[PDB]
Amino acid sequence: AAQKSFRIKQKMAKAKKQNRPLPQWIRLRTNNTIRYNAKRRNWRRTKMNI
Amino acid sequence: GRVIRNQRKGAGSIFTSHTRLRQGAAKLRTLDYAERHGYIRGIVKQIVHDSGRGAPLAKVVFRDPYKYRLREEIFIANEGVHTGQFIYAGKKASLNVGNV
Amino acid sequence: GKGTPSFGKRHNKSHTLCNRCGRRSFHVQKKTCSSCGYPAAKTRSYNWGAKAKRRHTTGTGRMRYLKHVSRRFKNGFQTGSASKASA
Amino acid sequence: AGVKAYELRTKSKEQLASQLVDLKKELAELKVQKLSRPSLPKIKTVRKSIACVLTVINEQQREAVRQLYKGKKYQPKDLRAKKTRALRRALTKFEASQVTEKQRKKQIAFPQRKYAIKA
Amino acid sequence: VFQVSMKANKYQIKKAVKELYEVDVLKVNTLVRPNGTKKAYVRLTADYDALDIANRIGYI
RNA sequence: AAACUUUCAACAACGGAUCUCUUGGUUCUCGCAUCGAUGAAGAACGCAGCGAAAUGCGAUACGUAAUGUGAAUUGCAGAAUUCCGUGAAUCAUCGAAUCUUUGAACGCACAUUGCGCCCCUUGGUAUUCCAGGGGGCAUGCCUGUUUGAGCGUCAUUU
RNA sequence: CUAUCUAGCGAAACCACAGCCAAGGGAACGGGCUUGGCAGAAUCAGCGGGGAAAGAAGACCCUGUUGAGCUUGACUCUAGU
RNA sequence: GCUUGUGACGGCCCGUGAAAAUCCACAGGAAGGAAUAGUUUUCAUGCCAGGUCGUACUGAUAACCGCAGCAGGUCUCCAAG
RNA sequence: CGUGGAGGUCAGUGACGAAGCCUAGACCGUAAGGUCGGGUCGAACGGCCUCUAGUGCAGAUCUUGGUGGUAGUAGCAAAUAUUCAAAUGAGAACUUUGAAGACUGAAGUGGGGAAAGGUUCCACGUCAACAGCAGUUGGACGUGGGUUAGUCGAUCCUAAGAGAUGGGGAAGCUCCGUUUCAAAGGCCUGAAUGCAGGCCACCAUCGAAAGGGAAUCCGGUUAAGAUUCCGGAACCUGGAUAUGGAUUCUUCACGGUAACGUAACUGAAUGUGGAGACGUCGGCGCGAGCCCUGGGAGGAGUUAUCUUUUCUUCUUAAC
RNA sequence: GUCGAAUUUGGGUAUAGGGGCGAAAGACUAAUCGAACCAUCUAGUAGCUGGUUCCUGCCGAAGUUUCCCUCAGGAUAGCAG
RNA sequence: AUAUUGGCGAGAGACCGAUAGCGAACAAGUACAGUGAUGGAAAGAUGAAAAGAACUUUGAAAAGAGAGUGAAAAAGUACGU
RNA sequence: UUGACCUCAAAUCAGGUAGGAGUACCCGCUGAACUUAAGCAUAUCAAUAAGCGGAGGAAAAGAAACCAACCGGGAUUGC
Ligand SMILES: NC[C@@H]1O[C@H](O[C@H]2[C@@H](O)[C@H](O[C@@H]3[C@@H](O)[C@H](N)C[C@H](N)[C@H]3O[C@H]3O[C@H](CO)[C@@H](O)[C@H](O)[C@H]3N)O[C@@H]2CO)[C@H](N)[C@@H](O)[C@@H]1O
Ligand SMILES: NC[C@@H]1O[C@H](O[C@H]2[C@@H](O)[C@H](O[C@@H]3[C@@H](O)[C@H](N)C[C@H](N)[C@H]3O[C@H]3O[C@H](CO)[C@@H](O)[C@H](O)[C@H]3N)O[C@@H]2CO)[C@H](N)[C@@H](O)[C@@H]1O
Ligand SMILES: NC[C@@H]1O[C@H](O[C@H]2[C@@H](O)[C@H](O[C@@H]3[C@@H](O)[C@H](N)C[C@H](N)[C@H]3O[C@H]3O[C@H](CO)[C@@H](O)[C@H](O)[C@H]3N)O[C@@H]2CO)[C@H](N)[C@@H](O)[C@@H]1O
Ligand SMILES: NC[C@@H]1O[C@H](O[C@H]2[C@@H](O)[C@H](O[C@@H]3[C@@H](O)[C@H](N)C[C@H](N)[C@H]3O[C@H]3O[C@H](CO)[C@@H](O)[C@H](O)[C@H]3N)O[C@@H]2CO)[C@H](N)[C@@H](O)[C@@H]1O
Ligand SMILES: NC[C@@H]1O[C@H](O[C@H]2[C@@H](O)[C@H](O[C@@H]3[C@@H](O)[C@H](N)C[C@H](N)[C@H]3O[C@H]3O[C@H](CO)[C@@H](O)[C@H](O)[C@H]3N)O[C@@H]2CO)[C@H](N)[C@@H](O)[C@@H]1O
Ligand SMILES: NC[C@@H]1O[C@H](O[C@H]2[C@@H](O)[C@H](O[C@@H]3[C@@H](O)[C@H](N)C[C@H](N)[C@H]3O[C@H]3O[C@H](CO)[C@@H](O)[C@H](O)[C@H]3N)O[C@@H]2CO)[C@H](N)[C@@H](O)[C@@H]1O
Ligand SMILES: [Mg+2]
Ligand SMILES: [Mg+2]
Ligand SMILES: [Mg+2]
Ligand SMILES: [Mg+2]
Ligand SMILES: [Mg+2]
Ligand SMILES: [Mg+2]
Ligand SMILES: [Mg+2]
Ligand SMILES: [Mg+2]
Ligand SMILES: [Mg+2]
Ligand SMILES: [Mg+2]
Ligand SMILES: [Mg+2]
Ligand SMILES: [Mg+2]
Ligand SMILES: [Mg+2]
Ligand SMILES: [Mg+2]
Ligand SMILES: [Mg+2]
Ligand SMILES: [Mg+2]
Ligand SMILES: [Mg+2]
Ligand SMILES: [Mg+2]
Ligand SMILES: [Mg+2]
Ligand SMILES: [Mg+2]
Ligand SMILES: [Mg+2]
Ligand SMILES: [Mg+2]
Ligand SMILES: [Mg+2]
Ligand SMILES: [Mg+2]
Ligand SMILES: [Mg+2]
Ligand SMILES: [Mg+2]
Ligand SMILES: [Mg+2]
Ligand SMILES: [Mg+2]
Ligand SMILES: [Mg+2]
Ligand SMILES: [Mg+2]
Ligand SMILES: [Mg+2]
Ligand SMILES: [Mg+2]
Ligand SMILES: [Mg+2]
Ligand SMILES: [Mg+2]
Ligand SMILES: [Mg+2]
Ligand SMILES: [Mg+2]
Ligand SMILES: [Mg+2]
Ligand SMILES: [Mg+2]
Ligand SMILES: [Mg+2]
Ligand SMILES: [Mg+2]
Ligand SMILES: [Mg+2]
Ligand SMILES: [Mg+2]
Ligand SMILES: [Mg+2]
Ligand SMILES: [Mg+2]
Ligand SMILES: [Mg+2]
Ligand SMILES: [Mg+2]
Ligand SMILES: [Mg+2]
Ligand SMILES: [Mg+2]
Ligand SMILES: [Mg+2]
Ligand SMILES: [Mg+2]
Ligand SMILES: [Mg+2]
Ligand SMILES: [Mg+2]
Ligand SMILES: [Mg+2]
Ligand SMILES: [Mg+2]
Ligand SMILES: [Mg+2]
Ligand SMILES: [Mg+2]
Ligand SMILES: [Mg+2]
Ligand SMILES: [Mg+2]
Ligand SMILES: [Mg+2]
Ligand SMILES: [Mg+2]
Ligand SMILES: [Mg+2]
Ligand SMILES: [Mg+2]
Ligand SMILES: [Mg+2]
Ligand SMILES: [Mg+2]
Ligand SMILES: [Mg+2]
Ligand SMILES: [Mg+2]
Ligand SMILES: [Mg+2]
Ligand SMILES: [Mg+2]
Ligand SMILES: [Mg+2]
Ligand SMILES: [Mg+2]
Ligand SMILES: [Mg+2]
Ligand SMILES: [Mg+2]
Ligand SMILES: [Mg+2]
Ligand SMILES: [Mg+2]
Ligand SMILES: [Mg+2]
Ligand SMILES: [Mg+2]
Ligand SMILES: [Mg+2]
Ligand SMILES: [Mg+2]
Ligand SMILES: [Mg+2]
Ligand SMILES: [Mg+2]
Ligand SMILES: [Mg+2]
Ligand SMILES: [Mg+2]
Ligand SMILES: [Mg+2]
Ligand SMILES: [Mg+2]
Ligand SMILES: [Mg+2]
Ligand SMILES: [Mg+2]
Ligand SMILES: [Mg+2]
Ligand SMILES: [Mg+2]
Ligand SMILES: [Mg+2]
Ligand SMILES: [Mg+2]
Ligand SMILES: [Mg+2]
Ligand SMILES: [Mg+2]
Ligand SMILES: [Mg+2]
Ligand SMILES: [Mg+2]
Ligand SMILES: [Mg+2]
Ligand SMILES: [Mg+2]
Ligand SMILES: [Mg+2]
Ligand SMILES: [Mg+2]
Ligand SMILES: [Mg+2]
Ligand SMILES: [Mg+2]
Ligand SMILES: [Mg+2]
Ligand SMILES: [Mg+2]
Ligand SMILES: [Mg+2]
Ligand SMILES: [Mg+2]
Ligand SMILES: [Mg+2]
Ligand SMILES: [Mg+2]
Ligand SMILES: [Mg+2]
Ligand SMILES: [Mg+2]
Ligand SMILES: [Mg+2]
Ligand SMILES: [Mg+2]
Ligand SMILES: [Mg+2]
Ligand SMILES: [Mg+2]
Ligand SMILES: [Mg+2]
Ligand SMILES: [Mg+2]
Ligand SMILES: [Mg+2]
Ligand SMILES: [Mg+2]
Ligand SMILES: [Mg+2]
Ligand SMILES: [Mg+2]
Ligand SMILES: [Mg+2]
Ligand SMILES: [Mg+2]
Ligand SMILES: [Mg+2]
Ligand SMILES: [Mg+2]
Ligand SMILES: [Mg+2]
Ligand SMILES: [Mg+2]
Ligand SMILES: [Mg+2]
Ligand SMILES: [Mg+2]
Ligand SMILES: [Mg+2]
Ligand SMILES: [Mg+2]
Ligand SMILES: [Mg+2]
Ligand SMILES: [Mg+2]
Ligand SMILES: [Mg+2]
Ligand SMILES: [Mg+2]
Ligand SMILES: [Mg+2]
Ligand SMILES: [Mg+2]
Ligand SMILES: [Mg+2]
Ligand SMILES: [Mg+2]
Ligand SMILES: [Mg+2]
Ligand SMILES: [Mg+2]
Ligand SMILES: [Mg+2]
Ligand SMILES: [Mg+2]
Ligand SMILES: [Mg+2]
Ligand SMILES: [Mg+2]
Ligand SMILES: [Mg+2]
Ligand SMILES: [Mg+2]
Ligand SMILES: [Mg+2]
Ligand SMILES: [Mg+2]
Ligand SMILES: [Mg+2]
Ligand SMILES: [Mg+2]
Ligand SMILES: [Mg+2]
Ligand SMILES: [Mg+2]
Ligand SMILES: [Mg+2]
Ligand SMILES: [Mg+2]
Ligand SMILES: [Mg+2]
Ligand SMILES: [Mg+2]
Ligand SMILES: [Mg+2]
Ligand SMILES: [Mg+2]
Ligand SMILES: [Mg+2]
Ligand SMILES: [Mg+2]
Ligand SMILES: [Mg+2]
Ligand SMILES: [Mg+2]
Ligand SMILES: [Mg+2]
Ligand SMILES: [Mg+2]
Ligand SMILES: [Mg+2]
Ligand SMILES: [Mg+2]
Ligand SMILES: [Mg+2]
Ligand SMILES: [Mg+2]
Ligand SMILES: [Mg+2]
Ligand SMILES: [Mg+2]
Ligand SMILES: [Mg+2]
Ligand SMILES: [Mg+2]
Ligand SMILES: [Mg+2]
Ligand SMILES: [Mg+2]
Ligand SMILES: [Mg+2]
Ligand SMILES: [Mg+2]
Ligand SMILES: [Mg+2]
Ligand SMILES: [Mg+2]
Ligand SMILES: [Mg+2]
Ligand SMILES: [Zn+2]
Repeated sequence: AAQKSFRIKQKMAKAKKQNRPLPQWIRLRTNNTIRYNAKRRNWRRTKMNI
Repeated sequence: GRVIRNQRKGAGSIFTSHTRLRQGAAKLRTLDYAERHGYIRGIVKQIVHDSGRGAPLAKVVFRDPYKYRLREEIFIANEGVHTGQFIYAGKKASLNVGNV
Repeated sequence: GKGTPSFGKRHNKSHTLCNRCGRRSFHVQKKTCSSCGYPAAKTRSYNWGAKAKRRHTTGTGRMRYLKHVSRRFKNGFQTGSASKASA
Repeated sequence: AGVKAYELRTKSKEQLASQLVDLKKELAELKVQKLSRPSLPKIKTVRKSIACVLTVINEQQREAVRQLYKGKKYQPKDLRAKKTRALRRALTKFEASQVTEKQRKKQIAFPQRKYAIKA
Repeated sequence: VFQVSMKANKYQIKKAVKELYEVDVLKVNTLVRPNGTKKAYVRLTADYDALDIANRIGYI
């Protein structure tokens, strides 16, 4: 939030890196369930809570 | 029932005294060898107003008997005490306004 | 305007992240974590809270040490190396 | 590929020190080519090798420090029994063994008698 | 421009930048990228060419 | 008479009942006795040639060593496939290590990647100042040690 | 500016079954029962007579050996004193 | 003329209107102090270095709160004819 | 009569088709129900004798899940307003550009920040979903790029306030307390480091991105960062410190009546003084920027007619 | 309505559920206040509403007696299988 | 000798059969809600095997129509019945 | 003057130990009300729930200041 505490920039940095679509190749794997990333996030929809 | 207003005051909280801008506490000089036997001299350096107190305070310097330093005291000005006057303090001290 | 208008005023956070438990339960003004209890010595738990318990108990975590203790007990807490087959 | 555990154990410390440094040189240079190419699976074996080199160098110095303390009463807590908190404060086989002089004679005067009953 | 240990201050950078690539480092400015990795802007003094030493490390 | 509506059939929709599946749950029994200041439980952030999870791990980071095993791993790639071999492997086993930032959590803090002090060592003229590296400084208590305090107190003074 | 008509988008209330009357008797004010009036597809804009319309297990009232806020020389206690 | 800063002042109170870090100064006279020399680093000039975290963008009839791209709510600076 | 399971038995049925399901098809039973054909189906299932229950639904404003009529209906009408053409595209009332018409009218629909969000910023790709019409556009989707400081903040200080410590309560989780009924230390010097000097000593710490406070400016630069980068010019703290200059034979400066002046001009313990450092209102003087404005030197608009015209450039940083 | 003060307001900070806080409305204490929100005791008790799942065959009632802090409930006798 | 809804390792049942059985047979104490304590889901089944529909054709495209695979497409990742 | 003693301190003195987690069972402390009584106060719920301190693999109890009153019996625990 503007001038931000490091811990929160760090916590931010995390959730940024883990918002991605599934890698396409995860769905070729033998015995594979996952079709899509079900934990995907968005700034408009769900808020992080710091 | 509820807890009536006059009970809530002993818990402090809202009802504590508003002390910020006050001068120090108004206290005499400590009772020591000086005042108990002879007297002592000090200048009332300024009188001045103490917040929430309607009785002006007089700030009296003294010289430390047992060390070389200045020691300031906070006295309640006695009506006719005045900046620059010499306050005398002790059993041997004279009988005059401002003296203890 | 006890409703929608008064909601627009909420920018301050009663709690930030609790160093110990990682929730946002750490009361900024109270300087005590709501969920975990930091910085009390003990960790917060209640018997009427049995669901809260099974959220935080052992094995909900990584067990980084404890998990291996059983194998190490299974055989004698072995000192030393392994002798191979040799010839 | 890369390094091997037994081969390293023969080489001297000061060689291992240099072993590392040119592995770091390589692994570093790997990460350069790595981003100019459609991946680079090769870099795995060198960063694993660095672990092995560093495991051995550790094995030596720990064993060496193990020697310097051999036989002494007080050894670094690093190198001690481990086992269990509760365990390692249990009485020693010696301490549990002790018996009052009154009893050691009673444990001699009339110690348990093996017997049987026929017919 | 180098990715750097998040644990490495501007001294450690300059010392290790000199030691590894054998160059004089004028000044060092470090930020932390959005992803949580430190980026260092390491300026080489006039005595060297940064593009040379760049593809002396083999990127160009 | 159409349209429309209603009822029935057929096919098509809608929806997921029913049937059959079951690496799950549930309950009974049997055996065993091992968490932590040697840093646990739990947390945070990281770690893969290409991963967001789950799982595993800790800058030696889906693992390093040891032991067994005897050729795979497999989504594509890659390899050295280093196969009569100290040797494949997301294998089994585990006795050796590593183990970031934490946490009873230990120099002090902690909505801060904030701030002191000691020791060793390296570089910048360098006992002092700056910097890199390495190891350090919590509490109560016990036993011991060394150093102290008290006209509480016995001797010696000379 | 709506409403209205159109393209596109597209909810909710409510719903035993339903929906024309007069009288009769009837739980003493019927859409249905009985006797009469009658009775012709499919519909649009309006309307506020009815649907004892919708909204919410009536708050009034009584009942309950059901409460709670409150008061007091009710019953029984109690911190302080 | 507008905004704004400063100089000199007048009035108001049974209201008389923060603290600490920090910095310079004075009184004092402990002390060191020269001749073929010893003095001063509050005068000039010259040498080297300064770590760590934050730094994007919205700040609102769309980027915060109010289930939402909600006619609501949310502190402040600049201000032309 | 019927359902899940259990012992026994038909050496029961079945991939040549079990179970289920669908049948305005058949038969049996008063009935619960039973049986058969046909279709669809894919791996199990039934008769009799017994055992056993989480054993039969239409309702409970029942539970969960799914679906209707209402109904292409209520609606999609606040915030003055749109129009022509091109480009792009399979596709344009909605995208881009041009033109025209307008609005907010600086107490703004302008230019920045605080809390808060957390990549929304920027660029390329791109339209299934979302943007209650649309979408070639997007704060969406996909892939990447991006936030550089000794001087701006934090960090330091203390505020209300919070909080360890000797301690005293409380069965205890814990309570009180912040200088208190405590043996509460950490500086500068010499002799490379201990003893001898010696002063001084009521007192952890947390608590302000609007309070206090060491110190930077202009110009240029990106798709996206800048008081941070680049170019130039500075300053502050911290070290080192040499030369110049100053002072002394009257050792620790000279001058002025004095207010005070000078490039410097020794100063321990200790004491003290000052700046930090502060309310509110009212006018009055002065400055800066803005406003208005003349000459002149450029550029621009209008010019049937009129206007020595209307608009616009003429700037100056901290140090 | 008020608009230079009992003015409006940011942030920091303090008071917590029989408690707080209240220029007093039982007001406010996170859309919650004549006792907050969360979990547990708890499947709280209910003489009171509501519901209570297959078929056939035979028999077949009571609203009365007495007692009851009994009158919407029981005990009791009667009717019934 | 006795206790044992925990820990570790086992063997079982006239138990439950995806609205059942633990809340969770699944990236389940997860997604999500709340300032907070806490609250807390949904969701198993193509086929023996992807053989996951080459190719032609209409279409801006999503797709349709041929045509192929297969025991079956009356199994086409909207997948057993 | 010098040497012990008692008491009481300090040290980053030399060696250690306590904390926290778990909590089905176990030893204690503390401690309800819903509820039943067809009302309700004792009583009941219950020496229970919640709260607190301490363990082990079991804990605890135990070799009798016991039980009995018998011709006596003989640590404790459990059925
Ligand atoms: N309660 C605050 C009290 O302030 C007192 O302090 C008094 C003074 O020491 C202090 O004076 C400050 C001075 O410290 C500071 N360094 C300079 C400042 N100008 C002075 O301020 C004071 O004097 C000036 C001039 O007379 C006035 O304009 C101003 O209103 C006044 N507060 O201000 C106070 C008088 O107003 C004492 N420290 C003590 O009694 C107490 O802390
Ligand atoms: N966001 C922090 C807090 O999370 C709380 O809830 C969190 C928990 O339920 C859960 O967090 C668990 C945590 O319980 C458990 N003890 C450890 C575990 N690793 C955490 O996991 C979480 O963290 C990861 C990593 O950032 C995230 O991907 C994700 O939020 C979640 N899986 O994830 C939730 C994330 O919101 C509350 N919602 C709230 O107090 C606050 O938002
Ligand atoms: N001082 C207590 C002793 O600390 C010892 O531990 C020593 C180290 O192992 C320990 O190091 C910690 C480490 O645990 C941790 N995981 C990483 C951390 N940076 C280190 O921290 C150490 O240095 C940092 C420097 O910033 C200090 O801030 C910190 O106070 C200090 N403990 O810190 C101690 C030295 O300061 C032992 N654990 C033990 O004997 C005892 O607890
Ligand atoms: N005070 C001396 C004079 O101050 C004048 O300026 C002063 C005034 O403008 C103004 O002073 C006002 C005064 O006007 C008015 N009549 C009285 C008021 N108390 C003063 O205020 C002053 O004193 C109060 C303490 O009383 C402080 O708290 C306050 O900060 C200070 N400004 O504040 C300035 C500083 O005191 C001029 N500088 C000059 O005429 C002269 O120096
Ligand atoms: N806004 C900035 C101002 O611009 C002004 O700029 C004016 C001058 O530069 C210049 O003045 C010229 C004059 O030199 C020349 N001899 C003739 C010319 N017509 C004048 O211009 C004139 O413009 C119009 C007349 O059309 C008048 O309204 C205006 O007052 C007058 N200056 O034309 C400008 C018109 O305003 C002034 N320089 C000065 O006030 C200031 O810089
Ligand atoms: N059209 C040529 C290619 O078809 C490919 O797709 C092939 C199939 O995957 C696709 O199958 C579709 C299916 O997607 C969709 N859900 C509908 C239907 N089940 C299938 O339909 C297909 O099979 C049926 C049966 O024989 C044919 O009659 C029909 O023509 C054909 N399109 O039909 C295509 C064959 O005609 C790819 N889409 C692409 O490579 C390209 O479009
Ligand atoms: Mg899944
Ligand atoms: Mg969340
Ligand atoms: Mg009360
Ligand atoms: Mg006070
Ligand atoms: Mg809300
Ligand atoms: Mg805030
Ligand atoms: Mg608060
Ligand atoms: Mg408190
Ligand atoms: Mg702590
Ligand atoms: Mg459990
Ligand atoms: Mg488990
Ligand atoms: Mg498990
Ligand atoms: Mg490990
Ligand atoms: Mg920085
Ligand atoms: Mg990046
Ligand atoms: Mg009809
Ligand atoms: Mg099957
Ligand atoms: Mg691999
Ligand atoms: Mg890549
Ligand atoms: Mg993980
Ligand atoms: Mg994996
Ligand atoms: Mg392969
Ligand atoms: Mg292959
Ligand atoms: Mg393995
Ligand atoms: Mg291992
Ligand atoms: Mg560790
Ligand atoms: Mg740590
Ligand atoms: Mg710490
Ligand atoms: Mg160090
Ligand atoms: Mg200790
Ligand atoms: Mg209408
Ligand atoms: Mg229409
Ligand atoms: Mg609507
Ligand atoms: Mg609704
Ligand atoms: Mg309605
Ligand atoms: Mg009706
Ligand atoms: Mg009539
Ligand atoms: Mg009638
Ligand atoms: Mg009538
Ligand atoms: Mg009628
Ligand atoms: Mg009716
Ligand atoms: Mg009819
Ligand atoms: Mg009839
Ligand atoms: Mg009729
Ligand atoms: Mg009639
Ligand atoms: Mg009507
Ligand atoms: Mg109606
Ligand atoms: Mg209503
Ligand atoms: Mg209503
Ligand atoms: Mg009612
Ligand atoms: Mg009601
Ligand atoms: Mg009412
Ligand atoms: Mg009544
Ligand atoms: Mg009654
Ligand atoms: Mg009552
Ligand atoms: Mg004017
Ligand atoms: Mg005041
Ligand atoms: Mg001064
Ligand atoms: Mg002087
Ligand atoms: Mg910036
Ligand atoms: Mg910015
Ligand atoms: Mg703005
Ligand atoms: Mg809005
Ligand atoms: Mg929002
Ligand atoms: Mg408005
Ligand atoms: Mg608004
Ligand atoms: Mg406002
Ligand atoms: Mg049966
Ligand atoms: Mg059953
Ligand atoms: Mg059977
Ligand atoms: Mg059978
Ligand atoms: Mg057969
Ligand atoms: Mg069947
Ligand atoms: Mg039929
Ligand atoms: Mg058939
Ligand atoms: Mg069919
Ligand atoms: Mg069949
Ligand atoms: Mg099958
Ligand atoms: Mg089969
Ligand atoms: Mg049957
Ligand atoms: Mg049932
Ligand atoms: Mg049913
Ligand atoms: Mg039904
Ligand atoms: Mg029904
Ligand atoms: Mg509907
Ligand atoms: Mg209809
Ligand atoms: Mg439509
Ligand atoms: Mg319409
Ligand atoms: Mg309307
Ligand atoms: Mg409008
Ligand atoms: Mg057009
Ligand atoms: Mg065109
Ligand atoms: Mg438009
Ligand atoms: Mg346009
Ligand atoms: Mg206008
Ligand atoms: Mg303004
Ligand atoms: Mg406004
Ligand atoms: Mg901006
Ligand atoms: Mg954008
Ligand atoms: Mg959208
Ligand atoms: Mg739309
Ligand atoms: Mg569309
Ligand atoms: Mg994007
Ligand atoms: Mg600054
Ligand atoms: Mg501070
Ligand atoms: Mg204080
Ligand atoms: Mg305290
Ligand atoms: Mg005291
Ligand atoms: Mg010493
Ligand atoms: Mg500040
Ligand atoms: Mg910008
Ligand atoms: Mg520059
Ligand atoms: Mg003024
Ligand atoms: Mg300046
Ligand atoms: Mg009025
Ligand atoms: Mg007025
Ligand atoms: Mg206020
Ligand atoms: Mg309570
Ligand atoms: Mg009460
Ligand atoms: Mg109280
Ligand atoms: Mg008020
Ligand atoms: Mg009232
Ligand atoms: Mg609410
Ligand atoms: Mg409320
Ligand atoms: Mg109300
Ligand atoms: Mg009430
Ligand atoms: Mg509440
Ligand atoms: Mg709530
Ligand atoms: Mg019940
Ligand atoms: Mg109960
Ligand atoms: Mg009952
Ligand atoms: Mg009744
Ligand atoms: Mg009676
Ligand atoms: Mg009734
Ligand atoms: Mg009877
Ligand atoms: Mg009979
Ligand atoms: Mg059990
Ligand atoms: Mg349990
Ligand atoms: Mg095994
Ligand atoms: Mg068995
Ligand atoms: Mg299912
Ligand atoms: Mg389920
Ligand atoms: Mg289902
Ligand atoms: Mg079911
Ligand atoms: Mg069942
Ligand atoms: Mg469930
Ligand atoms: Mg999910
Ligand atoms: Mg909740
Ligand atoms: Mg299925
Ligand atoms: Mg399968
Ligand atoms: Mg084509
Ligand atoms: Mg195209
Ligand atoms: Mg075909
Ligand atoms: Mg063929
Ligand atoms: Mg095919
Ligand atoms: Mg074929
Ligand atoms: Mg066949
Ligand atoms: Mg088939
Ligand atoms: Mg099929
Ligand atoms: Mg397919
Ligand atoms: Mg599909
Ligand atoms: Mg379907
Ligand atoms: Mg199907
Ligand atoms: Mg199947
Ligand atoms: Mg020690
Ligand atoms: Mg404990
Ligand atoms: Mg316990
Ligand atoms: Mg009762
Ligand atoms: Mg009762
Ligand atoms: Mg009662
Ligand atoms: Mg009792
Ligand atoms: Mg209990
Ligand atoms: Mg144990
Ligand atoms: Mg046992
Ligand atoms: Mg025992
Ligand atoms: Mg005895
Ligand atoms: Mg016995
Ligand atoms: Zn916590």
